[PDB]
Amino acid sequence: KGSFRFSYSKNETYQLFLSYSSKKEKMFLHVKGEIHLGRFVMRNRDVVL
Amino acid sequence: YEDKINVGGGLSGDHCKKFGGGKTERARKAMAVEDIISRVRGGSSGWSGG
Ligand SMILES: *[C@@H]1O[C@H](CO)[C@@H](O)[C@H](O)[C@H]1NC(C)=O
Repeated sequence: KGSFRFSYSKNETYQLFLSYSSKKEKMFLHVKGEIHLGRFVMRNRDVVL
Repeated sequence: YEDKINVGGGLSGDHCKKFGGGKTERARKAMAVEDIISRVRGGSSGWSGG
């Protein structure tokens, strides 16, 4: 009389997680003003110094 | 099997796999540029300019 018994059990659990994020913001607001008063025209020729 | 000589034998295997995959990607971009310029030749230095 002889009895042979054998068993086996195995589990290999893997897990992976990956994330990525990026945010950007840019602003270039500007303003300008010109308050004019008067204009003149200098004579080109026949002028005194 | 046995015959009255006995021969013994027995086997039982079990295998199992569980795989998983998931990916997610989201992008959101918004750009707005607004410029308003008004040229007025009304004839007011300071008050007309304002
Ligand atoms: C193996 O062990 C891991 C860790 O506890 C478990 O998450 C997994 O479910 C096990 N395998 C089985 C088939 O249950």
